Amino acid sequence: MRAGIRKALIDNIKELKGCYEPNVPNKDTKKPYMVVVQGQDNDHGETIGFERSIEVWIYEGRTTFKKLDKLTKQVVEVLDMNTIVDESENE
Amino acid sequence: EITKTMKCHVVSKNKDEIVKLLETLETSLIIDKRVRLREDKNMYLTLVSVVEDRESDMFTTGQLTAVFKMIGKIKREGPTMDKIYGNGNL
Repeated sequence: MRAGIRKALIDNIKELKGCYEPNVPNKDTKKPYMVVVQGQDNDHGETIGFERSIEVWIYEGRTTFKKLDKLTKQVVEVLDMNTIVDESENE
Repeated sequence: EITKTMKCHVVSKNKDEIVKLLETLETSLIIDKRVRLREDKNMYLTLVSVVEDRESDMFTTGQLTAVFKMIGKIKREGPTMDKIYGNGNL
């Protein structure tokens, strides 16, 4: 699911410079960049089954937090409830 | 009278299989309203009510709840009047 979220974030956001995995980006990586961190998978009952938790950590160049708030609203718009296809898994 | 509320589980990797197994088990318990306690057929467990709670956990709780009752008889006998006799006078 990393590939799907990364592809969606890169395609549908243009302020973004790159969407990496947890410990990838070097110090000279060009901000703003995002990082997709997967969390637990917990059995949340019969109706939901196992529920994965995924985080998208936005980063910014310490200019101001308003830019980061705008980027956060963009990310929420992109990923919230929109079906995303992971080409690697083809799922 | 002895009553027991016996609960049943159905485990499987395929949840649809769980649903099918529970359905057939319920239908069997209903159409055949009693169960042979032993192969001697002397006793029986008449059904009272069978109920499934699909939301209930597969392992801890168990999907299907069934209530069975049985009526024993106090095991006491006594001597019997096989032969009776008497005479007549005036």
